[PDB]
Amino acid sequence: MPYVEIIEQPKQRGMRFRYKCEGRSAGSIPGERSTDTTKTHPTIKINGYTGPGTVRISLVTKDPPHRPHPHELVGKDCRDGYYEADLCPDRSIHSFQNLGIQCVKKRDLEQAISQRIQTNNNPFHVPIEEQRGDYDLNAVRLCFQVTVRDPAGRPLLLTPVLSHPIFDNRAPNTAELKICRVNRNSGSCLGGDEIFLLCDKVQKEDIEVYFTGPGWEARGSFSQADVHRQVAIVFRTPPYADPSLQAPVRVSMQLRRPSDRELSEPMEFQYLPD
Amino acid sequence: PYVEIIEQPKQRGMRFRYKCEGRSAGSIPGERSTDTTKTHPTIKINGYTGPGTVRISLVTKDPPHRPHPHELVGKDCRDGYYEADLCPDRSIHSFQNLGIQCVKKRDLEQAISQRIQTNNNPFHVPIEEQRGDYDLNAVRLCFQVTVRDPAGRPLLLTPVLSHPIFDNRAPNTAELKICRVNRNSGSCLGGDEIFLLCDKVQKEDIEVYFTGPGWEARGSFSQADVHRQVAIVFRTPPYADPSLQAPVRVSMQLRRPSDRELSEPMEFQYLPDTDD
DNA sequence: ACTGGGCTTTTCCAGTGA
DNA sequence: TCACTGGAAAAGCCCAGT
Repeated sequence: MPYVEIIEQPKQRGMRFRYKCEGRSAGSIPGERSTDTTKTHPTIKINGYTGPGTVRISLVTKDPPHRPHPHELVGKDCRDGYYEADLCPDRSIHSFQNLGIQCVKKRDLEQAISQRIQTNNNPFHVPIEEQRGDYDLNAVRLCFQVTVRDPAGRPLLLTPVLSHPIFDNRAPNTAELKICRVNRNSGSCLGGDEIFLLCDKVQKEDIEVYFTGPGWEARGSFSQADVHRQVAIVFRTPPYADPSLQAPVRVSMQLRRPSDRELSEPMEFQYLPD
Repeated sequence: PYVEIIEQPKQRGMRFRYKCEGRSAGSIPGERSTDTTKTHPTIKINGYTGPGTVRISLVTKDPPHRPHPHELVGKDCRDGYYEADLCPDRSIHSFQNLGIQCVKKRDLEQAISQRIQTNNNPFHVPIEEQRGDYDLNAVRLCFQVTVRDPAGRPLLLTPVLSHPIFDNRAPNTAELKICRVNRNSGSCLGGDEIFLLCDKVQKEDIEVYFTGPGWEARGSFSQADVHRQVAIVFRTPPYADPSLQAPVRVSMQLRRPSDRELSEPMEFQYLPDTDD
């Protein structure tokens, strides 16, 4: 058979899943190369075939076995929690720009899973015995199921392909880490400089400030009481890899979730002598 | 006779509990209750001393004082109101287990219907004036005292209303509090940037208020400088004297402009400035 | 057993501004 | 004109401690 390739994966972090109460459509999963000058979207290329067909996109769990996910895909040409539309006969590349993730409430879990089985939404045909186990409601994968045609018009189900995982920004343990503001970004190599850091919502047991620089790994000092309402950290800076120096040296300041080694975008911190 | 509230309830700082949270309803304390001496909402009946009954219900904060969708819960409470006998020997009566159980928005109509169905409307507001927007974060207590006349007949005295009782989860009405500040001194010329961590505020209804002898000045910040309602980044105002010879102590505090409410003050020291 | 406070889960809303 | 977007508010949950 021909095959399906993901030319632009979905963006992993930053987007929050939206409940059904917040509207009909849930925005659009952005392409991972989406600038802001540019607005890219998840795209697939169909190799070895060009012509009519069908493309279905559904949500499966992040980890194998990739059971159907309780959450729903909503937006253009979405029904029963999955996307399904005619493949464009003229084009071999296909953009999906209206895919929103609608999260199911925890008290509607077993019913949502029932609808997956009822609608034959099971791209990897996992037995129902294993649709019993726990679901990570903060992470999904896109599953592209493309049906093409043989030379006589016989449906040809191409192998389903899984995207990178998409994480819910609603959950602070899966959200994007962002440093919004600091009272200063310079200090002495002796350390002890008090820093007030403003950040996106974090969890005080699963957070730390990560100073790095070639071959040196330091860590801001604070306690869980020094995290104010999940969105601010008051910590003391660590010493530089040299209580000496003379030169103004620049290093990296990052938030870190130890549970998954996830880093915020780096902020620059300038260690100064004396 | 007439009814007189001689200790109002405590306004701010007590949390309404949903029926889903178990009960956990609590007890409204007196307006001047302390940890050294606990006080409770207390009324005084003037012109009568004898047998009688009292009903306490919830009414809206604003006129018309319709019955509130919330419920009073606790001992001797039923159908959202309190009712029991008064003391037949004195004219001063306290109530010690009054708790406010809040109804959710989707259960609003069911609650108002129960108020009507139970004849819980002390000001007999017509059902026309009874579908407005309700403030689910503010209630008033309504005391309805029934008294005997010299004949022996129930005499319902006019209902008296308490001051508003607020949910502390509403930020427009909660107590203002400074938790952490990165700087308690700065140049008398102003302009020092300061990070302030506070309890939840509203970025459109908050100020940083510097006070002194006939002196008031405000920190400079925009709404974008308020981070998730719990952090303010502002720059200091200049002091009244741009040529200080010695540090001067002023008080710094949060302030809510819409209701003139202020947080606890905090010591800030303006310093002499050298050369800019 | 019964409250006091933080957080999570779910819902609501205002404006923005290409 | 409008899904969308991000901030905020409301509803529910959970733990600790007495």
